Amino acid sequence: MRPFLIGVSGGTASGKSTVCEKIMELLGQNEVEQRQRKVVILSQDRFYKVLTAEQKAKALKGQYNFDHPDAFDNDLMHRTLKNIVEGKTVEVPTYDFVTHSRLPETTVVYPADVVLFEGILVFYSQEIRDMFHLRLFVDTDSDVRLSRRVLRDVRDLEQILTQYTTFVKPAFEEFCLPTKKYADVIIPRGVDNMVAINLIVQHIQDILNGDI
Amino acid sequence: MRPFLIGVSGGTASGKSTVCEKIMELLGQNEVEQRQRKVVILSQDRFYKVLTAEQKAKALKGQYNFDHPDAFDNDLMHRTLKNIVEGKTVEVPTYDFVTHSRLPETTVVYPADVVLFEGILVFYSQEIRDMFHLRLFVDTDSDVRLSRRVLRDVRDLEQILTQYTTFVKPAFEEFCLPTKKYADVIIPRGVDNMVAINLIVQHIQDILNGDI
Amino acid sequence: MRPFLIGVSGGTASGKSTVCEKIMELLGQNEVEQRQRKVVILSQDRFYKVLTAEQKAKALKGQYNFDHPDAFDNDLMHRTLKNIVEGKTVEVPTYDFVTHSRLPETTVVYPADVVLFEGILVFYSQEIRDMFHLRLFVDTDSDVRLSRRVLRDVRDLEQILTQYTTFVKPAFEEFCLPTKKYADVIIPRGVDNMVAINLIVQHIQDILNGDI
Amino acid sequence: MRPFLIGVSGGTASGKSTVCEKIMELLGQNEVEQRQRKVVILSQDRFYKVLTAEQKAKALKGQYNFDHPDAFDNDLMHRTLKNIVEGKTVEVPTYDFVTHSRLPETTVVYPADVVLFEGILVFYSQEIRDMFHLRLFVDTDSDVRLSRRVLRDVRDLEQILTQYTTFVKPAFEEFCLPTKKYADVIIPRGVDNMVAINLIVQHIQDILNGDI
Repeated sequence: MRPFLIGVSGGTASGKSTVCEKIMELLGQNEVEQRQRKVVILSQDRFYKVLTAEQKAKALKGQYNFDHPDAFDNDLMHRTLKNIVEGKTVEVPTYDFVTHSRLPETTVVYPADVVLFEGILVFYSQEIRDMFHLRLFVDTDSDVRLSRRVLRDVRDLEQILTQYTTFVKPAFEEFCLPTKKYADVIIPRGVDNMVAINLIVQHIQDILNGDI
Repeated sequence: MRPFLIGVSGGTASGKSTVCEKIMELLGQNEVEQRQRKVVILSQDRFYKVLTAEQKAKALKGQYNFDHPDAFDNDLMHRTLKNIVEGKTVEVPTYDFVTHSRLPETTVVYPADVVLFEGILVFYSQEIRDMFHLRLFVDTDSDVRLSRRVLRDVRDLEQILTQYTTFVKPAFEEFCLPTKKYADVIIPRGVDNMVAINLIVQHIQDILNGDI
Repeated sequence: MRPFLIGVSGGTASGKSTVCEKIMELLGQNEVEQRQRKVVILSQDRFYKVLTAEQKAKALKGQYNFDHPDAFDNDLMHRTLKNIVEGKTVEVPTYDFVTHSRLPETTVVYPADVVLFEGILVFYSQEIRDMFHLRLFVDTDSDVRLSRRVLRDVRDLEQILTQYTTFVKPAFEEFCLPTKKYADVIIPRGVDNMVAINLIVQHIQDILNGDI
Repeated sequence: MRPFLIGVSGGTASGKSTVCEKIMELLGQNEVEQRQRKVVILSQDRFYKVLTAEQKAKALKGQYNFDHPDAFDNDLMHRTLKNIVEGKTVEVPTYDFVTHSRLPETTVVYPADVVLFEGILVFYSQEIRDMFHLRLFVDTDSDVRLSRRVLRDVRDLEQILTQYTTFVKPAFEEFCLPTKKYADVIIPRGVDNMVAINLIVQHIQDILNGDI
């Protein structure tokens, strides 16, 4: 099928996104302007909702759940994917993590042969789930993920930790972890796993070469 | 590298062996006489030791641990593999599960392009472990495995259960499960996972076609 | 508070019920006619619903889920407990596992000082959950539970296994296991754990002696 | 038996130590000079070895494993306990976490009726293990523990995380977690679990009152 949709899920900082980046790099695709690419990465976090005045006020005081499925603009996500699958050019938002808002300009995604769709909840809903030709889950222990997440989020410590305890952990466990059962292939660790990456890279090259 | 060695581990009745059989079937290799095959399956259980008179007497009374690494003739296993890797013809034993002994005649394995080596402990020792180009682990919950194992072993129930409680479970947990960390790719469920099988089958076909 | 309600949960064959029986035995209460008892055991499985003609027909063909919360007459359970708590005499059904029906005669439970309420789902609903002064969870691995369950259920093997795979396992994981988080005290293994039993038995004796 | 030895284990920041402190507080024992106490807390971390010049140099550069059983002066620990059990006054070291050394002055522990012995590895060796009348394990998820540990250790972030990834996590999993199987009673969460604490506090009061 064209485009071939590969779903990649896992907890935040599992390596789901490092793996996709690594795949693009090894394919040489990251050295090519967006419009000329045959392989594309799509993150679920581009589809976070624009917050209302008061959801925003909850977010500053660390009391808004970004790991609940309702945190995502699912309708937009689904229609975007449904257009990618139909082989069309789509416009895609950019999300500002600091200003919990969606940026003025959109990103243009031209038809690809392969789409890497990554995110914490890309297997949650059956509509999206059934769109994948291959479903990957990057399985990394929570304590390891929290250390990467913590390191990445220092760029306040206490509120990072409080928010993870109250919201991220419970929601990962209720919504994200149960979706592991849909994975075709489980990739442990993340970008460390070069043999796993190469297996997927080789599969993608067969698709691009037309060896299937 | 030639032969390409794929290690497949997991608990007993995980699907590690159903997956290998499925791979051979889809490749068409199971419809070919042993000597003409390019892809071969090798089970670790061909390398169980011949029991002494009294280890045998323990086995009838269900008191012998077949899931401990010492249950395996490791020296023979290692030399056999070391010869397969060197591209040589090897002789391989057949083990009789009922008579806890090794059968009169050996099986001849001719040089293959791909070797699927499956077993509960094929990642336990570093010598063997480092020989694999690809390491797979078929991850299936213990309760599910025990039901398949139980069904397969009825062909006495109470002693099956007692032996699993005393010996199989503890040894799986101490020796086999910790080796999951060496897996490149984790395959959940078993033969149900057609997408996983096909991914590996495609990789093997690239090797046989010389697309790598 | 009088009666003191102790909830004991865990998977089927975890030991939740062996532990309660052991507690009664050590207290000497099992050598006393029902009406004279100060400590009583109440099983959730007395509260299974009477099946309709066609739910019954599903049950014979092994296609009815006895591990779903809807399998239980929750209203009856809740009112019964709400009366026990109010210090009243209650009538309680007996369930026939073979004929998937409720027996002609009820059992009379007279006011107790302590009630041991055991079952797979006694922490599922908040109404019941909040009634417990002490919440125990007997945590035993699924493979171990399945072996006891299998042994107990032979008194057909293949259908036991099929039903456990299709219905018991999924429902234990979705409904029962998540309720572990409500446990005050986790008791590993079951009746093997004499130190745990004795701790609870001593606590119960303090209540009966009026040392609290 | 007098003294009654209660072992409390769990990962670092599990709550094993908050629970003991809470027990002392509720008993009123923390408002009593050391020498007059009937209940005492003993931490395994008082028994860390004095480092050699070069183990110390490894520690500053974050390359020394404080979670390995060899990190502990086991001989001293064992003899100290063996004297406590024999109802004798013992001297006990104080460890300086910053200067990875043992402080000039020792602490005097007078005979107690109850000893709470807490630490990551107090169930590791059978000699010590068999000395406990009651074995508790405070079970708290690694990600939760790491957040408390991280917060407590800021008083450098990157090296805390690197050291936890390289040394703490692997050693917790290899040495500490497997000892959970020896626990009589598992206490989830930590100090949040007031019902669990009170159960143990009541048991201790029965011992002190001579109700057993």
